[PDB]
Amino acid sequence: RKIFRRRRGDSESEEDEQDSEEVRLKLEETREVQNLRKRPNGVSAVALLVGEKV
Amino acid sequence: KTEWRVRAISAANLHLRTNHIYVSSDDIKETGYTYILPKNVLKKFICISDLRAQIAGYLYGVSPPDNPQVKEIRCIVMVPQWGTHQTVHLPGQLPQHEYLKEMEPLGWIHTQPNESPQLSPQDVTTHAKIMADNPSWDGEKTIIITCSFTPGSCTLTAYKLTPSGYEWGRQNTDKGNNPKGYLPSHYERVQMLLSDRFLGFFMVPAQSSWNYNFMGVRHDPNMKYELQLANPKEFYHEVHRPSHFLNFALLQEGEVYSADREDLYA
Amino acid sequence: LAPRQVLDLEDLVFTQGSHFMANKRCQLPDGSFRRQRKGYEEVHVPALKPKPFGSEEQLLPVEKLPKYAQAGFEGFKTLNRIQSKLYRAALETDENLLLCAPTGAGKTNVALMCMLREIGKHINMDGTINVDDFKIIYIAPMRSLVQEMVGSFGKRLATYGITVAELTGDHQLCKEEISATQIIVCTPEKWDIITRKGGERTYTQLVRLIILDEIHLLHDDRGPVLEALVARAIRNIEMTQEDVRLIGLSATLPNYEDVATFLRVDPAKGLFYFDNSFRPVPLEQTYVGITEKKAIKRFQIMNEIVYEKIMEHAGKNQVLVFVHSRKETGKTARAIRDMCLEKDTLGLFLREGSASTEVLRTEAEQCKNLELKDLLPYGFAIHHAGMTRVDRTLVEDLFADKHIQVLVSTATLAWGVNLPAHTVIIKGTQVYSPEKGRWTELGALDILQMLGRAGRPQYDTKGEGILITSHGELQYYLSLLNQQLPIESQMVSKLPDMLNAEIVLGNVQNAKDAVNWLGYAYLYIRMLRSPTLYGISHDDLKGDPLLDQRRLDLVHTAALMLDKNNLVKYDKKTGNFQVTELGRIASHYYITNDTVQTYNQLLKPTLSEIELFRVFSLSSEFKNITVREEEKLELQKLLERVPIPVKESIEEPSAKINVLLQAFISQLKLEGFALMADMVYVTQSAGRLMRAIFEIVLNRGWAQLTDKTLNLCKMIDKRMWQSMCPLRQFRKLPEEVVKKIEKKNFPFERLYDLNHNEIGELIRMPKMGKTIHKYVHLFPKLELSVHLQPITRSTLKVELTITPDFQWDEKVHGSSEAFWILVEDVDSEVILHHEYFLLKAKYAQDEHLITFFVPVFEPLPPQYFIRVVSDRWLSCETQLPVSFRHLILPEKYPPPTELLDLQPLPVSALRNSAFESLYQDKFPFFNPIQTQVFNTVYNSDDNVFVGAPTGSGKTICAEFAILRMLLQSSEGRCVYITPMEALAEQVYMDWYEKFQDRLNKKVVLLTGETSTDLKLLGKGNIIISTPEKWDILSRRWKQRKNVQNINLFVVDEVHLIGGENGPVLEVICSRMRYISSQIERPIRIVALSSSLSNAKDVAHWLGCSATSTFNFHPNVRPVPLELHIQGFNISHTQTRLLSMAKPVYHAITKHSPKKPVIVFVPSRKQTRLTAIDILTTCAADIQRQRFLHCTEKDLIPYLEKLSDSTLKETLLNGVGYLHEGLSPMERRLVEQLFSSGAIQVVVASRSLCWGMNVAAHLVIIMDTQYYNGKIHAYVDYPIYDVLQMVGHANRPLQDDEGRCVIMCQGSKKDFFKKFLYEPLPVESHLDHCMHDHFNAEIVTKTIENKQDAVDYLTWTFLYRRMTQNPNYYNLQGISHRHLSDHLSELVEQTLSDLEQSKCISIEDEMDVAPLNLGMIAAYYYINYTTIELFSMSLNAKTKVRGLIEIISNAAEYENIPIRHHEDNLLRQLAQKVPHKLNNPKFNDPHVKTNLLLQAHLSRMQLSAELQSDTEEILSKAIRLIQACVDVLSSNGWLSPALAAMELAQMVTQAMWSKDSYLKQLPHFTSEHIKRCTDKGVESVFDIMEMEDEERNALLQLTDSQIADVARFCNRYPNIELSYEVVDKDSIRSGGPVVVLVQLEREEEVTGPVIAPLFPQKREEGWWVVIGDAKSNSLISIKRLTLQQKAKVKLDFVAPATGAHNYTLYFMSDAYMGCDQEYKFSVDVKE
Repeated sequence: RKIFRRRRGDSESEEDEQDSEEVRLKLEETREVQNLRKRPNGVSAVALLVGEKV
Repeated sequence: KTEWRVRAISAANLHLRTNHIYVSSDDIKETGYTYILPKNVLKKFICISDLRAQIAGYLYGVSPPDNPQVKEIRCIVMVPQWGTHQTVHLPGQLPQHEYLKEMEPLGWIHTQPNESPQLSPQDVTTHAKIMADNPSWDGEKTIIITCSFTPGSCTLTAYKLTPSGYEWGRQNTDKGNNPKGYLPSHYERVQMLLSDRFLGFFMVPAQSSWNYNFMGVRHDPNMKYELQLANPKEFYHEVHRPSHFLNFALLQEGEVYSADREDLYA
Repeated sequence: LAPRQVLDLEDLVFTQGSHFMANKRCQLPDGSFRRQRKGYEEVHVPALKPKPFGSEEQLLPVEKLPKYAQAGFEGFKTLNRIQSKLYRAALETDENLLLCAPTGAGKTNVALMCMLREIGKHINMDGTINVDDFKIIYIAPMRSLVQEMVGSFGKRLATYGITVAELTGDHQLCKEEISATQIIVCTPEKWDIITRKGGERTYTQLVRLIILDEIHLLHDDRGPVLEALVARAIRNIEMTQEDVRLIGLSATLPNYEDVATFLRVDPAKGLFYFDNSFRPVPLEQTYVGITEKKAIKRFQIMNEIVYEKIMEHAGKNQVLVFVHSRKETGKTARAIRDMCLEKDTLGLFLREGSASTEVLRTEAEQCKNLELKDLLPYGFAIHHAGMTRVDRTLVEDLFADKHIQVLVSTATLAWGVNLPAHTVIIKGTQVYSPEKGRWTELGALDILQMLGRAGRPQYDTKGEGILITSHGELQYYLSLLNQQLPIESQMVSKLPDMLNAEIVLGNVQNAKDAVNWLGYAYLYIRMLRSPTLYGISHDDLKGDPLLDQRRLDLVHTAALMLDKNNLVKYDKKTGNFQVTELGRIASHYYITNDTVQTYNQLLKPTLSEIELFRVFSLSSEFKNITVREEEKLELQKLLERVPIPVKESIEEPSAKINVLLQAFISQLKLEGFALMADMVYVTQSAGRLMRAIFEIVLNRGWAQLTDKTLNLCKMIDKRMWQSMCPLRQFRKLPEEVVKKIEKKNFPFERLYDLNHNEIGELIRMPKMGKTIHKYVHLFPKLELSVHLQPITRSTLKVELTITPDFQWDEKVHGSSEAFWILVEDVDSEVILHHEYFLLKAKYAQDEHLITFFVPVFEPLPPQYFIRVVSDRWLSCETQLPVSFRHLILPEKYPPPTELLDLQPLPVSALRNSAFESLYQDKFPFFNPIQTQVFNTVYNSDDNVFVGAPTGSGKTICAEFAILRMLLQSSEGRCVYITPMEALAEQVYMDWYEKFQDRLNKKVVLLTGETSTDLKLLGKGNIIISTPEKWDILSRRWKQRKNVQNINLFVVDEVHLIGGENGPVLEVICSRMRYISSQIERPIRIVALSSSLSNAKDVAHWLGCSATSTFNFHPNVRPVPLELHIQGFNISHTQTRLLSMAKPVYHAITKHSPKKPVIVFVPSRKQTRLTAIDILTTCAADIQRQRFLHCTEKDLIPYLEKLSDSTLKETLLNGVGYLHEGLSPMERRLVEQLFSSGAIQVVVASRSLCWGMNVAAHLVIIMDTQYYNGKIHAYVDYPIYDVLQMVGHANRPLQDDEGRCVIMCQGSKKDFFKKFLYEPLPVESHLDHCMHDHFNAEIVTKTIENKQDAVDYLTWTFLYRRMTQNPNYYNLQGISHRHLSDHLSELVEQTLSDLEQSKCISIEDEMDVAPLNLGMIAAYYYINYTTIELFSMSLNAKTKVRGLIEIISNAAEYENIPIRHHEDNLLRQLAQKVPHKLNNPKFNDPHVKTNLLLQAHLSRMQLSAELQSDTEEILSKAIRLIQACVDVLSSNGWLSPALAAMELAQMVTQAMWSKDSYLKQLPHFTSEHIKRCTDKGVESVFDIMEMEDEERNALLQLTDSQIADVARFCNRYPNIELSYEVVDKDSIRSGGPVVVLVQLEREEEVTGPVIAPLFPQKREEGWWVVIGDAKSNSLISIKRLTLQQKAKVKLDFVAPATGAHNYTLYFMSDAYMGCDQEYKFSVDVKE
């Protein structure tokens, strides 16, 4: 009856610095893959040198 | 010699000849092809030349659609070379590059110190040797363009080799001015036109420069080279004559008594 | 405008410069006698007795001055007498000072006291100094003195943390030098040229103190530089009303009060003058004047003169001798040693070894390797520039210890190091002047400095000094050294050049301004005081007391001289001045006008290197250079060895200059003193001269000559030919190694391939190979790659990617490297486009992208060449051919629709009577465009496209369509789409007051929320929306019937498809077309846009017929547009902006003197800066408050509404400004003032152009470029923003035309006219933003396989434009097969990206189905990259600390703006935030948003811009957090889900999780919490249910302040729930378990949640979660909004184990402390 969520964070149980580093690593590698997904706009110079392949 | 300075001064004024270019009109046969040379590449090719020494450049071009008689010249290829006032020495290897596979060889153009009513035997010998070594050069498609330096202007004329001309030139081994067995029946004059309708481009060696007149020992007829899309340098450019710039004793105690004044604006 | 007469300035100039003595007779002190022996006669002036100390006068103890100034005076017991006199004025008063004291009396310490005053104005707190708040400029006459000043001031001011540095170097080196340091020490010439170049512009407001050391230089030929500097500074003080303190240090000379007047120094207070009696050491100066005529005897006499004078002080005094030239030092030493040795051997005591009492040290120090080895044992020594660095300090230290009895030296010893001697002998006084071309007497300043070293301050009672000179010049030195040589002005000679510099700087605009500028020059004061000396008659002086006429005549002559040489365009009628490119280049590089005329005449495109050297040699700076007979053989010998031929005879001076420069570059050895002096002079001038030539040629666009000039500049700088090995530029390589490297016929580019072993072997020496490899890879090198896409048939858009390909070294490359980007035609004869590129050290090995537009022509060139050339490195160029062989130019576009000349349509044309009243009062006739389009729009039912320039009443066409719809059906539904929300609100209020009142039709505007949008669409008749909101609403068009059945779909500004956020508009338009296809009742589409070149494509895409497509040329606008473009050729954007402030005011005066003006600026702070600058510029002019058009009294009531103090001040002067930080009430009030006519100038930021409804007469676009901190570069405005800004110049009623002035860089000038006078082409960028829309269509089952994706793309504008302009979309052909292949490849890559991110699933290779990640991405309208980031980063143990970072990395924050100087603020903020960031990039917007989120949670105070950024971030924070909760719940993790819910509910309340719950109560601080804590209350409930009397006793505040606090507890969530398991006994493993939760709140909702610290209006959201805490698993979750009562059922499968317990969580997202949790168990059977 009217029980509340008493907070006991304990400074996030002394949160590990490495845990934050790992989250940063995972974010960096994903963002690198997403940047790898980007396509270029306009034709490149080498494309105009070679033109159609066949 | 020390006479290269006056020649360099004279060649610095080659842009004045560019204004007046005269194409020779003759009794054309109008049975073979006709060739169109864009004016910009001709202007630059004249500007990079020398009055005393001949320079040469291969001609590459294509026929425009639904008109096979005309032959537009699209590219002039400069290759490592050294020239004499009566002949030009250039390597046996014809220029090869991915950019030139679409186009076809049409011959070669070279400057001439003075006006001549007839094609020089050196030119026909060189053209015949090139045709014999390389089957890619057709007997009738390839031509020779001679850009003579008339007083205050320049007149250029195209020529073609008859089969008898090829036969005589291939076996010719005499480099004299008047070889035996040489008669005007060997060559024929071909109609050509200048145009501003289209523009041409240049191709030059990828390494070092196209001119070996000063560094003659480094030029060997069997040398190999690769091309690139770039405009050629002038005949007396600094790159072409390193023996005038590189060798210099670098002083160390020369500046010990150098006059001292402060560069206030520095 | 008087009748000016031309005065020949050559008549007025004082010839012989600094040696002109206006003194008449030079009577000398009482003790004196002229006695003659042999060929000369001596003059002796006994040392003056020091003036006795006055009453109550005493030296100041160091402890007796201010405490902060005590540091910087250590090692001193007391200040000397002069410093004691001046300390009060220097340290206590901020007054201009002029100190006239004899040299060596310690004026540098007085300057130091003034600097300490300026520092003390910034003592800050805790003994720190505000480093970035001020700058001090110290002007010194000699560079050798500048370096010593830098060293000494660095030593003295070290404890203050203040950096002093010399200003020498390249301008962009000085650009980063000045910003770093606080005290700048430089020569007058260096400071003047930096000011001329505009490099002082950025920090000119930080310069508070300027010190003019040795200001008696005004008498010298360099004096005009000082006059220009001081006059400019004083005139600027008046112009900007800012205060700058000037300190002048001078020697005791007449006309000092005139200098004080010139320096704006009060004679009563700031003028201090001390005679020679105040010299610290009495000086017994002695003069000797030789009467010998023939040179050989006269030079022979001097040897024994010096010897005889030496012998007097032979054994008792250290004598110091000065000689004119560097070589003469050793010659004089050897001559004097031989003279003393040969006769009677005077050297015995002249050295006085005294049995090696002292000689032992020199006998030990003989171990040198110079001619000093010979002299040192005998006691003689030589000190001159050169020698070795160690030798000079050795001889200095050995002389300071009283070892070297006689030291002969050059003039640099006196300027460089403080080395006093008992006696100094000046030998010769005749120096060679290369500028004069002859032998001239040396300067007065040098004489004073050299004779100020006589007598050591404490070891000498009195030190004498002997000056040896020709008898004909004795009186000049008597006058100079006895304070009787007047300081006269030399400004007349250099007047035209300084006037040109002032014109170029923009300080003077016409003859009146030039006269005013001359009013501040020292020449004006001198002419006032002594008119007869400056060629002014006494009656002429009486004619005009203020010399207005004479100043005007001088200015007229200077202007005529400049105009003749094409420096300036000056018309005699109005006296106006117009800056020419030649004038600008001459001002920047400090070259005389004659040289500019010579360059203008001689330079031609076809110039070669020979003629380039000829042109340089024909410069006017060398007009006095002549070839001498003795230096002819050497010149002839040098002629053959120089590389470049010379076509001139050796007898001409030009040939001499040419061969001399070549000999310098070739590093040849010269053996002539005069020849070497000439070489040094010409080569030191050659840098500036060739740089000016390069700038001229580059400006004229001559590529072939530009390359040669730049290479020659580099060769002069580096002193080497370009053919030499590039490794010479690293001076650390051995000469032998480089010589061997270039001995082999070798290309430098081959060295990159080889490793360190092959490089060593290749030079036949392997030991050096590693170092050679390192230096080769240190050489600058860039890689180029271009992606060009055609815009139209005449222009190409080229993006160039520059990637550094070399290891960066700070010592070698410095702070930054500069490159020139050049694009040329086929022949490399004309530069199509060029721009300066600066590469920063911190941004090395980063890809830099440069975008520019180049034009093409009908004879399609075979290729273009793009060259990136280093600014100062030889053989450091990269060339990239750009072939046009396979380029496909876009389709030729058809002409615009012709404006039919029809009679204007009356409003009565509309048959319906009700509609007529809408427009009856506005106008009686529709304007021509509306009349032409009316028949089609109003009467036909087919789709229509209208293209007309903005401001042509296009909205009335949409209104016609709407009225037609009303005719069709009494109840209709029209959707109006506008890309901009602010435009949407503007249109909404207009159409609301038009329709909802007159016609009583429902007009609604859509918000973000979805249910409200559905209700509005259901009830509304005229739908107003943005593309994003309508996209959200209509994505599920199959579900929503109201979306399907809309009668009319009007899209406005549809040309914005080519802009950013255009793909959303394209998608919604294509969706509307596709929807209309399947409804069997066509949806009419009315497209309104600006003039489109390819309007046929847009009409075809939207179904508009050819006859119903009205595309009008931009000249059809009802109000004609007068557009002018100005080009400002400044690469630095800050400098460009600062310099272009006054041109804005001049444009305002010229174009719209009395009509409203709008100025558009890039940034938010620039609005206020430009408003203040305009106010100060109009106040500097006579007319102040010209812009204000009404009395202040009636506008007083408007001020108190405003809350910006600065904006209040500007409004009173008639100038307002608008930016985002202003509240909407303030913006609307300022717009009301502007419209009413009270103020006629507003400075609006760029972003506000869309959301601003004010019409003006003149629109000024300031920069057309803004800073993008994400890419640390500047990007120009989109052309659509420029069009919108230009369209604001439409005032149809009052005006008759619309002016517009566009100011920009010079490069963009060509592009702007081409794309502003002609209809605009638009493309599609949907191929880049394709993933989100494909994901949304897959979720809604619109796309079920790959073929569906292709067919879907068939409906877009991209499909239409791909065939028209293929190369824009990386399409290599126009064939149908090529289009199909490219489309298939695109829909393959996009689907692969979506499948890889788990957004969708591709079964087999054809079908596609949505997954949970894609569903939650489409649900919240979130970029799929963000959802992928969340899925990849979130794990089962992420806590709030990681959640903040993950949220910060969302793609929604990818466009958070990054501004200048925000790095400091971000670092200071990161120091304070609870979670630090490990090595964060401060140009990364995600780091910034992390910092801002943490600051907001910590309630930290931030600047206004950071506050607005925080608002923007918090707008999307809640959606992102809900997405994170959905991700975590899908994965099944419970702890991170609860953490995310807590994160939401604490971002709403702006507090951390560790803070007390009571913090969210309003008007609660820590003290109230402290009082509450000890009482025992910890929750909001414990006081909500607590007694009012006790709560108001423990809480002390006003009743009004507690009423809202009590009301907060009423709104605070007070709810409770009951849960039950449906048939808990009958639960089997694997069966569905139904749990039902019912929650009813007790107190009724009175409104939204109370979150005062949150931007938007949050709504109560809740979460019901079932999970097991032990297993950390989220069994079920359901999110709801509670109104007054609710019911929730949660379903899941029972586990195999019979016994299980779960904890039912109930969390909020707006409030903290109301979260509840209960524990229940389930009984599972078999």
